[PDB]
Amino acid sequence: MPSTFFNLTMAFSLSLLGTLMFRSHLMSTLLCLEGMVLSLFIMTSVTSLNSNSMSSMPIPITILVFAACEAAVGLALLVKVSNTYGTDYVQNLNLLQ
Amino acid sequence: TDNAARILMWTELIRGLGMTLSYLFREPATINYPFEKGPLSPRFRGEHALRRY
Amino acid sequence: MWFEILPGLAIMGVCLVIPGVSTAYIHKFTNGGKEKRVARVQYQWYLMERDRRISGVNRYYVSKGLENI
Amino acid sequence: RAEYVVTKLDDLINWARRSSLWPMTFGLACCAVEMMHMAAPRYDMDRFGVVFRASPRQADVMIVAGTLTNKMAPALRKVYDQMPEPRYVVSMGSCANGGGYYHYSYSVVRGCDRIVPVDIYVPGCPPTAEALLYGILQLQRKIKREQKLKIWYRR
Amino acid sequence: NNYIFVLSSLFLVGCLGLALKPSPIYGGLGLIVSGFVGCLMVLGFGGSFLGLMVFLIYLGGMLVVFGYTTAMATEEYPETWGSNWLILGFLVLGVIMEVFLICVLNYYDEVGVINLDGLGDWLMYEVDDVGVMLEGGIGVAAMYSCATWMMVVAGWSLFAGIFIIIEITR
Amino acid sequence: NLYTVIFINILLSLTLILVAFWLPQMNLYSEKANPYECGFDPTSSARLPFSMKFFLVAITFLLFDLEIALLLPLPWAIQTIKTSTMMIMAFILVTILSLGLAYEWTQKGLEWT
Amino acid sequence: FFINILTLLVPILIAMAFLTLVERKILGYMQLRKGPNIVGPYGILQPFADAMKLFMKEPMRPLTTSMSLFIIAPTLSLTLALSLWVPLPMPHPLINLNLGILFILATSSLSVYSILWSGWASNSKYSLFGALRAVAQTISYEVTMAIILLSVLLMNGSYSLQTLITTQEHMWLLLPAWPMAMMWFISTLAETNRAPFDLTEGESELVSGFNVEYAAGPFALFFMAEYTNIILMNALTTIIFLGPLYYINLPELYSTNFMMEALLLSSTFLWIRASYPRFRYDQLMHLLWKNFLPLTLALCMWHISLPIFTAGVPPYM
Amino acid sequence: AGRISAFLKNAWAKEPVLVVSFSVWGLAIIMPMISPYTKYASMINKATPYNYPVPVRDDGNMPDVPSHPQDPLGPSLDWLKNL
Ligand code: SF4
Repeated sequence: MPSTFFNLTMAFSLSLLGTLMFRSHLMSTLLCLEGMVLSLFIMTSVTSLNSNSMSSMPIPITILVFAACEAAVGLALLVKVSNTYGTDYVQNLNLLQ
Repeated sequence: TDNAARILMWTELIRGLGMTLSYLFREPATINYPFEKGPLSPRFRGEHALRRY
Repeated sequence: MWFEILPGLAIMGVCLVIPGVSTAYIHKFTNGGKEKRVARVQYQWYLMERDRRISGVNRYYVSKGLENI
Repeated sequence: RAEYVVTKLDDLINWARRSSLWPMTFGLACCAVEMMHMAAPRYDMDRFGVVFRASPRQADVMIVAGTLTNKMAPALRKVYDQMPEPRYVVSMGSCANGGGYYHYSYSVVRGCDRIVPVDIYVPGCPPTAEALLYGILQLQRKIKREQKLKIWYRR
Repeated sequence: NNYIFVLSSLFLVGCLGLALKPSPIYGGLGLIVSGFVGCLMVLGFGGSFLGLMVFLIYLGGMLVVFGYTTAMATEEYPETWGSNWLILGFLVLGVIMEVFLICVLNYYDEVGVINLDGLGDWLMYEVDDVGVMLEGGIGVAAMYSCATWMMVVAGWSLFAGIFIIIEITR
Repeated sequence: NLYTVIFINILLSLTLILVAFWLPQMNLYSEKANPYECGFDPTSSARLPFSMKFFLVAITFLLFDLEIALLLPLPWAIQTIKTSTMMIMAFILVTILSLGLAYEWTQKGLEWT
Repeated sequence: FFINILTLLVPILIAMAFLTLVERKILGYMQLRKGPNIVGPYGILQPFADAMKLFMKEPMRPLTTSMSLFIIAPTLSLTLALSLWVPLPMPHPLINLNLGILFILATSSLSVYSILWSGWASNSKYSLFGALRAVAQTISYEVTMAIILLSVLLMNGSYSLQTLITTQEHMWLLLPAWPMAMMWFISTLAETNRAPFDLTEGESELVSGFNVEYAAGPFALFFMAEYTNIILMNALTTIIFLGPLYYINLPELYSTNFMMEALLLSSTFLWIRASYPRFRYDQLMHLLWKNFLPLTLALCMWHISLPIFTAGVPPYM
Repeated sequence: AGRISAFLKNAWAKEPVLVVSFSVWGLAIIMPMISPYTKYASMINKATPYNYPVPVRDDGNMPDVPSHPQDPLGPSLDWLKNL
């Protein structure tokens, strides 16, 4: 259990390092954001399973629904960015300076 | 109700299914050509040949 | 005619009636004339674990009725 | 004896290719109708197990039908080169054999022999659907009587 | 026997590749490898509903996330994990950092995190043996009855999500 | 058990890929490995940007999949004791989903742009 | 157990090969052909020769493709298509999952992931068109299909697959749930890409879709996976909706009745393939979100109300 | 009052799927309010044994809580065994 939970904390620290930098695309950053969705589901379900607090099983479906709904909002936000630009890149977005 | 039973049960698609069900129970129109050869004509022009008297 | 498709459909029916009958017969031969118990809940798994510990030869399927008691 | 085992494995590997060979949903001509007439249920492809797939990566034999013009020539060689390595070519009809009409035209490649190898020349303007169904029988016996694993063995 | 630790190291590898950020078409492949890993982790832990539910919701979301990668955010010459050599050197550096982290983590702590014959024994804490409801399905069934505000706020999130997405994409 | 069935399926399909690749003869060249598009080389690169035409109906496919994962515990929520508030909650959220799809149906974004 | 693995995995391959044979024969007799008569006694040795042609032909290694996804998509496609059979009930299953309906749903979407990775990493414009109409096809089918499986398992209270046959011991679920049954048969046609709802394999608007650049070998192994999915969801519709009479003393009689019913359902599947014309990716999405999703939301409404109106609350096991 | 009937029959003839869906939706809304078996579902979900209802201590006080399990006292199930 503490090896699994500390490696999930390492996976969140790695995906923090992933979404806290930008290589070429905003969409790989949004894939890192959905990696945070999956990592928080696995962490919440592992916590509820080993604590056996089955009354808090409404919480990880609420994690998935709210975080994947804001992920879907950002996916169509990238659709509107590529519609209003024609490009997609991180360096394209320097017009607000 | 006849139009609303044509839609939502798709009974004309069931009618097309019955059409194909009527055609699957037929002895088929194929011939087995290396053993059952084709219908032709006496005027069927084919390989060129020189005749003889 | 209509009886032309039915040889290939009949060997299709034989070769697809063979895995369900084969898995029922291999479950009967695995569990010794009995069928394999299904653990939908934890109570059935503890029931099968207690069945193994009552039989004592690390076996679920053999069981101690009133011949031991 | 090992040569008997090699020739029976050669017959077992050529029986599959002579039976379940998969042609091409081609076109181009008058001769496109007679490929559709070999698909038609009087003289039938699918009785032999001869199936019109559309993709060149999935095809096994190319039925070149009719005229092969100068614009159609890279559009025939590109397709044959993207056929995978058992590639057999039927040439339906006299315009794919040697240019039946339009031999002396400005824009017909004079037969399909100028571009790809053709393993069987089926003549006519109609090859009848039974006549190149005979042609698929003769290619079927040709790659029955070919010897691949035998000359793999004696080499 | 070491199923959850082997799967969690594979989750660390998959989230490391997603963190090292390829073309996001390949990132969807790496994240769905991590999704299959997490579904198998919850099904090996005892959540028979939650892993397959995240596999259904994640395969169905990530399908059209993958379609948006290959439509909108694509590139003529993309970067996989083996294309760019700084990404490949960072991949082997993260792999040797992970095994150096476990090689220092079985030695520094002197507690039961990693032991070569004593890991996996502290995984199942307590499930009831004679009890009948121990799977995760009935607890998330209870949000219809006890925790009704969760379903109120999730249905309002999806209703507002439909209206918000029509207003974004208009 | 199921891990061993998944791994023997891996071994069977990997054995089928190995017998598909290594046993047939193969010579490969540049025109053979040229990508197929109708018998000519492609006009642009094949990973050139698609302008997506089902984008808002794609996002409501995603959000409808979140709703059906919300609705997945309901076969065990039918066994609950507070069945009046269970059926009222199921009624109000299927009414929410039908009203959202009715809004999208009236706004006519089901058609592509 | 491995004997059961081999004797369940070999004759399902023989069964889907004979399903391709009776596809060619049943479409032939529909289309007034005779079907592949000349090889074998009546056709039996045709699909063994089709596998022995398509696996002794070579595949491509194209420049434009990505080679790792090129070799890792079809090994997935055969693994997931042969692994949906392991929670299927029969009399007694090879593996009894606790909740197997979600496994069927998720790994059936993962088959479309194998198709979708083929469509992108095949790297043609035709293959990218096939990948995005796979995306639009699953946009059409998936929410509808899971609402159907949810709204029928409001009558059988667990997600288990043996609970379906102990629910359907007395009557079939065709008779209480025929508005579920017609749209489920249509939605599983949309799942398994058959000729009304076959886009993404295409063959009449585009050239091949997901297997444009996929030559023999991996195209054959996709073909293996696709017809394994055809006989799979035929058997799944057969067990879930017209599930036969179940006798605990005689499981083999029920298995013979299930296989006569499954060959009737597979003949209905190929009969639908050779009876209807083909959809469009716009009209497919249009009526599966317009003429299906209000109707299956209302059927979800009515089967939510069905443990309240007639007071049939289903048991757990 | 003919306009609503003409619109209903026109939608019934043209696009009857939304008419059938709204009718089945309103039937599922109103049919628990009509049916008398709504109150039996909570009776079923209460009277199922699902855990152990534990014995209680006694000082000779309550007569309704029985001692033998086959006593006539307590909540019986003649509305479930016979019905
Ligand atoms: S060979 Fe004859 S029939 Fe065929 S295209 Fe030429 S002219 Fe027409």
